[PDB]
This record gives sequence, structure tokens and C-alpha cells, in this order.
Amino acid sequence: RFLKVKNWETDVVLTDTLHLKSTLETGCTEHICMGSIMLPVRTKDQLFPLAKEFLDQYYSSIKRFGSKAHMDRLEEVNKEIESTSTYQLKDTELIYGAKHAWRNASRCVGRIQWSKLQVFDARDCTTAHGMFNYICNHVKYATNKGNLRSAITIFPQRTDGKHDFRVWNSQLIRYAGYKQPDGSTLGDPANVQFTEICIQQGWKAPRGRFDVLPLLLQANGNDPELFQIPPELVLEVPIRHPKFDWFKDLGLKWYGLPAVSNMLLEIGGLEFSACPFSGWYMGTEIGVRDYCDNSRYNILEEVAKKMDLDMRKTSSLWKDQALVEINIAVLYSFQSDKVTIVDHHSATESFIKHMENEYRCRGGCPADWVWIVPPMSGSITPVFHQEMLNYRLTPSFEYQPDPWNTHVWKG
Amino acid sequence: RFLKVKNWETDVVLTDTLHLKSTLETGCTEHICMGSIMLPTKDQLFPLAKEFLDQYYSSIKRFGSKAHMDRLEEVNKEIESTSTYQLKDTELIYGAKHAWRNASRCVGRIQWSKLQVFDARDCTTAHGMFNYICNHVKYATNKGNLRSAITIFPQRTDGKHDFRVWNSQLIRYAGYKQPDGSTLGDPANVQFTEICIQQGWKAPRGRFDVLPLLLQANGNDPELFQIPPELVLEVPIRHPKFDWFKDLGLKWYGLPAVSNMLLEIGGLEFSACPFSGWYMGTEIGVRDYCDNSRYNILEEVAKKMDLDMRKTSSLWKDQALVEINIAVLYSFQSDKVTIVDHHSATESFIKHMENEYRCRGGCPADWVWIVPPMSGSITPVFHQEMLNYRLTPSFEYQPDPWNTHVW
Ligand code: HEM
Ligand code: HEM
Ligand SMILES: Nc1ccc2ccc(CNCCCc3cccnc3)cc2n1
Ligand SMILES: Nc1ccc2ccc(CNCCCc3cccnc3)cc2n1
Ligand SMILES: C[C@H](O)[C@H](O)[C@H]1CNc2nc(N)[nH]c(=O)c2N1
Ligand SMILES: C[C@H](O)[C@H](O)[C@H]1CNc2nc(N)[nH]c(=O)c2N1
Ligand SMILES: [Zn+2]
Repeated sequence: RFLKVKNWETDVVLTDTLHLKSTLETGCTEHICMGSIMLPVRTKDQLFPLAKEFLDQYYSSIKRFGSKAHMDRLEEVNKEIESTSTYQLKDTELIYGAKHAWRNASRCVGRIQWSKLQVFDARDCTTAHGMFNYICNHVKYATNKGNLRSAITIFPQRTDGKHDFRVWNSQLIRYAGYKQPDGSTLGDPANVQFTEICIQQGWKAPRGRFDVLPLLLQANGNDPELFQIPPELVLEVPIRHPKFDWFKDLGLKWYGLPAVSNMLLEIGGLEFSACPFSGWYMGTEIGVRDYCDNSRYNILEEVAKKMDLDMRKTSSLWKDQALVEINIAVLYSFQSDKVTIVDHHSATESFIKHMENEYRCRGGCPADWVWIVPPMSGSITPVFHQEMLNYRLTPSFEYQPDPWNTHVWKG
Repeated sequence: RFLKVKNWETDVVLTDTLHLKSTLETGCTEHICMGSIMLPTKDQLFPLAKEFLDQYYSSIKRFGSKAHMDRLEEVNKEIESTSTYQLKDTELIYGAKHAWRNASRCVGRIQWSKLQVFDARDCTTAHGMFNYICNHVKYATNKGNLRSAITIFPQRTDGKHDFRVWNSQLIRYAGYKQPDGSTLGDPANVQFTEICIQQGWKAPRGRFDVLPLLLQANGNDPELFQIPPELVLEVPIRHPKFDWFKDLGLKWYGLPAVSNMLLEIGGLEFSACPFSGWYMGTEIGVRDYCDNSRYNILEEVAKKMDLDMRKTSSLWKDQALVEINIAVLYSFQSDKVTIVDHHSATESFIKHMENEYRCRGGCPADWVWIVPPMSGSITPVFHQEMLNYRLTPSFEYQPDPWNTHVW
């Protein structure tokens, strides 16, 4: 079965054969599309075919499919599974798997970078202090004084689900949120629940609008522990506008390194519940979502007042007008401080080229339109006009429940 | 099987039961979502008829009444006898309103119950069709105070007697391809503009030439007609701050009147069913004016604003896009032609969604189409989870007549 996608701006038509190699389900049925739904302990029984599928992929990629090295590896894994109920990936396999997880990430516009990913193998880690050390090294390497480098740090895989390694932070670097008795929120509202946990675990909160949260680290199924990332290692950028001089007086800044820490990485049936990764920001993640979402810093009103827009009717598009200037400021600030960032035009254009290349060399590129299209200026980016097929390949990054909902407290 | 949708900006969760009534297919499977793809007989007829009549009769609180049963029997007899059946006026109106109500891609559906339906099933000729359309256009335009309306021509019979409006909208600007290699007018309408000329239209070869109607009655060859200019309301586009903007020489028409869709009610097919409401600002300012395969005016506007078009990261395109959209809204409002901004309209749709979930058990919605083509996440719809599914009666797409017409 062949599937065609059309760009309605260029008339380019592409043919997907890659979806045929798809296992995991979508949420959709022939009777319903769930494409805008946000989120729609394993026996040796189901483990070997998953191992086999991965290893077959891996050996095809290195042009060794059916080799004695291929076969002996399958054999080796099969035995280790029946002997131990799990298995260990070679370093080469771990690296290949991590990259491909990113490559298969249908919601990620940044995938043109997928082959350049520094893999830090942290599978010898045993303690939270151990995890901290690893994470610090990740942040320093990835930050590279503003010349950002994509990296992932991979802690030991799940075993019985009772000894999980987890990073409790959703991102390695993120700002605290504090609920005030008057109902208002100080700092990042998205992080209120987590901030409370930290406080309850002993964190002494500065209680400001941009307090970098402590790391909360769980090793081997033990209770999590608090560590403060060395400030010298947290690269931040003050936000100013190139023409508006009052913009600095808004008091805004952001951190340079987006480093997602709460996902689960799946490689050949193996589950890596602690696998923080980092790249660099697309400008709109901050300028549109973090700053302008109503449930986030929500700065549109204050910006619009200072610009003196007509705020009495929405039909003045005062919101659209202010949203742009904020995004201009984010981009300007980062570039001025020589910290890696990409605008939504450059990133979407690069994605189209990537996606086209993937169709030619790979027979497809699964992609989630709802997530790929930027949260401002949608149709003036080329992805808006691009038909996309969404399906799930392995290796993959998966969501997992927040650890505080599941963690068995040792006390 | 009972599905919940969450708004992530408000945490509000709605439960969907309505989707269980879904009949048509989506194009999606458990293995692949096609959410972003633009277009994924007697024994066939009576179940369709019955399903429709069941819901019609349920809506007026006479489900399982004799008048219900009797109607079912009447239509059932009529299908057996005639191989088709005719809709009562009451049913035709309910059906059209519900087709709109079920249009999962329409953000304006809060207005769905207020639809003027023009029964044009007695129409036999293209001149006849022309008369009906002029009447429709004039009613709907209402001197700039737009009223929603649909005009319904006779239903399909044997597919060889189809009524068709060849235009995609009742009102649209012509597209001419230049020896210069560029495109004059609306590039989306180039092919249709040729077919007009192929049929004898005398093009003024301008940039904003209102296209002639190309009307097909009873399967016959289509005829050309010029909508009386006095009936075509247009708006010159000026900026409330930039004087030079008027010099760009842009205008647009006030009446969005989609004419190429197929209306299906109780199994019956209405292949000529032009309908109209009013514009959301982004339709003209973002898509019509700023799409690359359209009027594509960004560069020219940006120049006039003197923005740094050197690097993408000055967001000059974004800046212009805003201003262009401000001007469209400003122009329509100043002239008192009905228009809605993307903020007002999406907020309205959230309310409508709430109503539909509360009173009907849900509301099919296509997030990809509902979210406006600019400023997406500063509108409430962006943060709104939606379930897309197909309910009937419905508006469907259908092939362009020239690819089908046995001349
Ligand atoms: C290097 C520059 C990168 C850029 C500019 C980029 C850009 C983005 C953006 C804008 C999103 C949307 C996320 C949101 O809006 O919440 C995203 C999603 C995602 N990215 Fe990338 N990314 C980059 C690198 C990476 C790397 C290194 C990985 C993993 C190794 C990755 C994996 C993912 C995944 C799994 C998602 C989906 C997240 C979710 O479902 O919540 N990306 N990316
Ligand atoms: C009265 C105010 C209305 C507003 C503001 C409105 C708004 C919109 C918008 C923005 C779209 C997206 C289409 C595009 O971007 O090309 C749309 C689609 C659609 N509308 Fe509405 N509309 C209105 C009235 C109506 C009426 C009266 C009908 C039919 C009786 C209707 C039926 C539809 C259908 C079937 C679609 C999807 C068609 C397609 O897939 O191309 N709308 N509407
Ligand atoms: N620049 C980058 C690179 C990679 C990224 C990976 C993930 C994310 C953020 N994911 C958003 C999840 C937020 C959420 C909220 C509620 C329910 N599900 C998810 C950003 C990245 N940015
Ligand atoms: N304001 C309104 C109201 C109703 C509308 C109904 C339809 C449309 C536009 N339809 C766009 C179809 C575009 C297309 C192009 C190529 C292939 N298939 C579809 C606007 C409305 N606006
Ligand atoms: C309901 C909807 O799926 C939700 O708002 C999505 C839409 N698209 C998105 N796209 C990106 N890149 N990031 C997001 O958080 C979201 N949120
Ligand atoms: C590829 C994608 O489906 C296509 O660009 C869609 C996206 N969303 C849209 N949304 C609306 N309202 N109108 C459109 O024409 C489109 N086009
Ligand atoms: Zn789907």
C-alpha cells in the first residue's frame, strides 16, 4: 500500500511506504479522528520479537543484515532474555536507538538535526548523586557557552518497574511557580505543582518570578533527592526589544537550554524511564507559548499597554501585534547574546527539506501537523500547506505518568 | 466509546456521546492519522431516508408518532415506486441547517440555526438558476448587513441530469496567465477563468475582475451570466494608519458564497446548493492576500513598511501579516459590511461547542481547519481538544464539472 501527500503551495506529491513498518496505534479509527488529542514490568513473552525487530533494523542500517554478526547477536539476546528476562544493548545499539527515537518523533519540527546527537551512556549510574553528576555534565556539554549541542543522557533501563530511575523535573532547567493566597501566581504557573513538591522535599524557595528549580532525582526506585544545579552552569538570556527600550523594563529573561527530562525512551522493547535530552529553542516556544499563553506568564496585556495599542476591541488585533514584537524580542535577545535559537520560518523551511529527504531515502517521514505548525503565523510557514501522515515507529519517545502519582514512598 | 475532550487552557472537560451516531468514514486508521489530508439505489436509499426521518421526527418531539410512522411508510412507498423521493419543505430546511451544523471544519457554526433556505427545486433552466442566484446574493448581502442563506436546486436523479454551479464561489476574481510568466489576478481561478473564456466570456483582463456565472441545469451544457454589478458589494482596502496602503490598490468582495459543494440529506444529493454567510478576517488577509499561490502581497507590503527583509528572524513577514489583517478588518467595518475577527469567532465557537456538548452530546470539529491561519495559540480553539467525525446531513466535496461533463 502506497500513500500520497500533497503540498498545496508547490503541488509537490510524495509517496509514503514507511507507514507499512508501523506497529503502535494512533487513537484514531475509521469512524473518528483523535489527531488533536494531546495524550491519546514486561514479560519475556513479548520482549524477543521487539528485540528482534530492533536488531534487524540496526543491522540493515549498518549493511550487515543476515551476517554472522547479526545472527550471533540475535542468538546472544535471545539467551540473555530467557536467562535474565531482559537484555543489554551494545553502545552502538543504544546510540542508534536514541537517534532513531528522535528521528521518529512525529511532533518534532527540529528533526533535520537527528543524526547529530551526542549520546551520554549513564547506564552504570546507581544513585541520585550519581545522576546529578551526569546531568551537570550534560548541561555543561550541551550549553557549550551558547553554541548549543544536542545531547541525551541515558540512565539504566526499567527492570521490574519497582527500581525505576526518574528525573522528577519535566525539564532540567525550569522556573518555579508559586500560588499566592490571593489566587494569583508568581513565576511560571505551569510548574506550581512541582514547585510545591520541591518545597515539601526541603527546597528553600527564593520566591521570585524566575527562580531556577532544583533537580529532583530518583535512582533505582528510591525516594527522590534534591540537588541545585550550579548557577554558573545555567545559561540565561535577558529579553530586550531592538527598538523598544521599555521592553527590558518588563523584567523578562529565559534559560538557553530546553532539556526535556520526563519522557520515556523505548528501544527494542527496553524502557528508559530517565533519559533527559536537549537541543535548542525555536523562538516561538518562548515568545508565544511560555510568555503569551493565558495559563503561562501571560504578558500580552502588559506589553500591549506599553505599546499603546487600541485594546478596547479585539478587532484592532492588538494581541497579534504585541505577540509579534515579543517574538522579535526573544529572537533578537538570543542572537545578541550568541545563544543558539531558530525562528519559526527557518525551522519549518528546514523541516520541509528534511521531510522531503526522508521520503526519498526512507520512504516516509511521520509528522504530526497539529504540532509541527507554529503557534503564530501558521499559513505563512510552508508546513501549514504540507499534508502529513502521522504514525508511530520504534524506537520512540513516549509520555509517562508523573512519578509522584505512581511512586511508592520508602519514607 | 465515550470520549472526553479537554481544554488545556481552562482544564474544562466535555464528554462526547454524539460520535457514536457517526456513519461516514474519516480516512484514518489505528495505524495512520490522515487528519491533515485535505480530501481523504433503492436498497441504499431507504435506510438513509429512515435515519434522516428518525432524527427529524425526534427533533420535533414526535419520534414513534403516527405522523412519523406514516411519513416513513409514504417515503418507503415512494422509493419503491419512483426509485427516489421528495423532501417536505420542513425536512429540506431541517436538513440544510443540520448539514451546516455538522460541518466539522466550520468555525462559524454558532449561527447554524439562523439559515435562510431558498427552495429552488422548481428551477428547470440556467436562466432560471441565474434568477435564483441574483435573488440569493441580494438577500444575503442586505446592503452590507449580511444574512446567512442557502439556495437549493433540484436533487440528482440519474447523474446525467445534474444541476451544477461551475464557479467555486458565486463571487470571485479572475485569473489570467501572462506571457510575462507571472499571473494576473487570482491564481486559484486561472483554470476556471479559461473555461469561461473557452465558453465565450469576454475578459476585461484586470486584477480584480468579478467572474461570470457558469450555470448548468438538468445536465445540460453550462451558460454564462454576469451578476448585476449593483449586487456585488466590494470593499476597497485601506489601513487606519498607513496612507500608502490604499495605493496597493487591493479590494475584496463582501459575500463569501461557496457554490461547488454537494448537500446530502436523507440519501438525496443536492449537487447545486450555493450557500453564504460572512467572512472571518483571516480568510482574506492571511490566505487570499498572503498565500504564495494566491495574491501573495507580503513582500510588497513589507517594502512599503521599510522592514528588514534581509533575515527571516526580524519576523518582517509576521509584522506585515498583522498590518494587512488589520486593514481588512478596518475596511469592512468602516464600510459597515459584516465581518468577524479570528478572536471573536473562535471565542464564539468555544461557546457553541459548550452548547453542543451540553444539548446534543458533542460537536464534530476539525482542529486543523478551526484554528485560524495566524496567531493560532492566542485563540482559545488552539488549546481545545476536538473530535473529528462525520455526521449526516452533510456538505461534501465533489469533482469539478468540467472533468465530468459529457458535452
Ligand atoms: C536541536 C534543535 C531542536 C528544535 C529546534 C526542536 C524543536 C521542537 C519543537 C518546537 C517541538 C514542539 C514542542 C512543544 O511545542 O511543546 C518539539 C517536539 C519534540 N522534540 Fe524536538 N527540537 C530539537 C531537538 C530535539 C532533540 C535533541 C530531541 C530528542 C533527542 C527532540 C525530540 C522531540 C520530541 C520527542 C518532541 C515531542 C514532544 C512532546 O510530544 O511533548 N527534539 N521539538
Ligand atoms: C456566518 C458566518 C460564517 C463564518 C464566520 C464561517 C467561517 C468559516 C471558515 C473560516 C471556514 C474555513 C474555510 C476556509 O478556510 O476556506 C469555514 C468552512 C466551512 N463552512 Fe463556515 N462560516 C460561516 C457560515 C457558513 C454557512 C452559512 C455554511 C453552510 C450553510 C457554512 C458551511 C461551511 C462548510 C461546509 C465549511 C468547510 C468547507 C470545506 O471543507 O471547504 N459556513 N467556515
Ligand atoms: N526545542 C525543543 C526540543 C525538544 C522539545 C521536546 C519537548 C518539548 C515540550 N513538550 C511539551 C509538553 C507539554 C505538555 C503539556 C500537557 C500535556 N502534554 C504535554 C519542547 C521541546 N523543545
Ligand atoms: N466565511 C465562510 C463561510 C463558509 C465557507 C465555506 C467554504 C469556504 C472555502 N472552502 C475552501 C476550499 C479550499 C480547497 C482548495 C482545494 C481543494 N479543496 C478545497 C470558505 C467559507 N468561508
Ligand atoms: C489540543 C491541542 O492538541 C493542543 O493545544 C496542542 C496543539 N498543538 C501543539 N503544538 C505544539 N508544538 N505544542 C503544543 O503544546 C501543542 N498543543
Ligand atoms: C495541508 C493542510 O491540510 C492544508 O494547508 C489545510 C490546513 N488548514 C486549513 N484550514 C482552513 N481553514 N482552510 C484551509 O484551506 C486549510 N488548509
Ligand atoms: Zn486521525
